[PDB]
Amino acid sequence: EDVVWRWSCDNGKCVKLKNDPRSSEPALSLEACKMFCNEYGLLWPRPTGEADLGNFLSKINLNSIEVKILKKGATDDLMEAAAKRFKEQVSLAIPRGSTPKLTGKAVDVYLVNENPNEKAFSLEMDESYGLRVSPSGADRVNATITANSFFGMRHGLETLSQLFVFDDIRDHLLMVRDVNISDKPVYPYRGILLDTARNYYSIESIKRTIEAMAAVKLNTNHWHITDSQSFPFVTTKRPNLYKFGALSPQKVYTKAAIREVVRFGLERGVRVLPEFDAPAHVGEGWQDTDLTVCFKAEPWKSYCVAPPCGQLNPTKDELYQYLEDIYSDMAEVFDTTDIFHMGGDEVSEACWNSSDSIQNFMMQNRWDLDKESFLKLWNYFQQKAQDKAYKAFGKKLPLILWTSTLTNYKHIDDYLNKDDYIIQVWTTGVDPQIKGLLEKGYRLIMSNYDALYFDCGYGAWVGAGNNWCSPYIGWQKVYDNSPAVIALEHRDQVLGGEAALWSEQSDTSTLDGRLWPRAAALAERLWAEPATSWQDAEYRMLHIRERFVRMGIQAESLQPEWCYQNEGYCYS
Ligand SMILES: CC(=O)N[C@@H]1[C@@H](O)[C@H](O[C@@H]2O[C@H](CO)[C@@H](O[C@@H]3O[C@H](CO)[C@@H](O[C@@H]4O[C@H](CO)[C@@H](O)[C@H](O)[C@H]4[N+](C)(C)C)[C@H](O)[C@H]3NC(C)=O)[C@H](O)[C@H]2NC(C)=O)[C@@H](CO)O[C@H]1O
Repeated sequence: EDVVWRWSCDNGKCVKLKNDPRSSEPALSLEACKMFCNEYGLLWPRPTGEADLGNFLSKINLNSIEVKILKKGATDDLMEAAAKRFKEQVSLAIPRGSTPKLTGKAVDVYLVNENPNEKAFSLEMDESYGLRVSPSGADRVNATITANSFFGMRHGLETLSQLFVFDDIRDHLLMVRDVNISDKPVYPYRGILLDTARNYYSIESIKRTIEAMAAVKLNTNHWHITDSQSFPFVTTKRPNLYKFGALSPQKVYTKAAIREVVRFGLERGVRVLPEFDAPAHVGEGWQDTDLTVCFKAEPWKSYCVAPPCGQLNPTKDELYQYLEDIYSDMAEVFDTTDIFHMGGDEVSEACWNSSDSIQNFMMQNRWDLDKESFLKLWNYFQQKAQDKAYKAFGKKLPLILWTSTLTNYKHIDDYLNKDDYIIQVWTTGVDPQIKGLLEKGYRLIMSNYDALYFDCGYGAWVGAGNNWCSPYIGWQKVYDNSPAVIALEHRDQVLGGEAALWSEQSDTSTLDGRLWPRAAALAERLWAEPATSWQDAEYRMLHIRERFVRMGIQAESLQPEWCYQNEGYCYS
């Protein structure tokens, strides 16, 4: 049949009413009402600058959308790719199975890239843009996007595509008539950590993830590509690592596959940031190299915090030749990244202390078998690993490490320095380590586990009950979690945040639901740092969820669709 209802805006809420035949008032479709009833309409994330949507919509012909690139340059193929993708994205306003009438105005999109040669990812990159929409002559629409760089330009394309609504009452494709928007992200680093080691993720699912990221302007895919459970990274120089380390020969990331993902990311403003986690979290792949200790050590509880146990042996020099080669193979294929993540998850002192080679080596350096000495061994490892990373990437570049006993702000400056090392924070936001680190000059990526661990909440994967960081974290908690509140006056030292999906209990099948649409909550927090809380973003969050589903993403359902159709009636 055809849609029976209509919606009217009353005190910021779209309320459902019978579409009565005896009325001289034009009925509004659901999302047409939402576009002007909501403070920010259907936009996600909301702009940080001018956000003026005017009062009207204009009927648009889907086949009359043309894109013109005004300043040609070295980003030509990227801009042409993003332009070609524009039509497909506008089509996302239209629900599947619904066909818009081909009538209405023509749409001219004018892309102005002020520095058309700039293709590099950096923390200082300019992601700002400006968007104006306006009637041009009679039969057409002028959409002008102006940005300092390609990245701002394609963010602008994303926002513009969000200014289309499908009227399912009339079968009309509509677009906001008069728009003035200026926008720039609050934080340079907006990411998702994907663990592809604890379980395998098809590369299509990784690309699909990147798509969903670009839709909400997340700019960083942190690819945690190895751990103790597997080595899917294809290293041409050390091929036995992946041959013995992969879950199967099918479950692997080839050079061609990684290049595809990296390029796919670049086109969508997503930096693909590789991690090689060391000296802990190593395991499969290293068999018979004699370069590890404690692999599969039983009882595991006595050695590491989760099975299988395994750690690199810093005392073997051949190790750094392995490391150099791995980093080199990574540097070749992940060639858009300006940053390298070197892990540094808690090293087990028990693990290192159960080896003869290691104790002998520490005897000779006069170091003892106490704590500070194993901290010295770790530092020795990190200094050498770091040198090899610098060589592999052909330059010094920023390195990321997790908070750990090594990164304790009290002694951190013995080991690292704040110019070369960025610290990813997985503690709580109320943890004293954060203020210590900030006071000592260090930069942070907030992945605090009480608000940002997307794996929390499910059944236990060892024993019974629930998993370690339960309860499950709803989008509300991830929205209200503010790095500005956490870092206070030192907030410029916060580079941004990252949603972490650890994969002990997640893979190809579960990934859409794990990330979406909670990552969108993080996306807006990082993009706009709103002083407003989640309830103010609720309605738009429900819409963005629907947009994800339309994109083919299997996003988690937040609320009954009834709530979405009847704003204000679901509350607590
Ligand atoms: C086994 C047992 O009976 N333990 C009880 C507990 O009541 C309690 O100790 C708990 O033991 C668990 C297993 O040793 C600990 O779980 C582990 O926690 C770490 C984080 O500290 C997890 O690793 C991190 O998190 C992600 C996954 O979210 C993981 O993928 C990353 O590699 C890692 N890093 C982010 C740090 C890089 C780890 O996966 C998890 N392991 C599990 C669940 O097997 C748990 O932390 C610990 N709980 C507490 C509250 O300390 C202990 C309390 O006295 O008593 C033990 O008898």
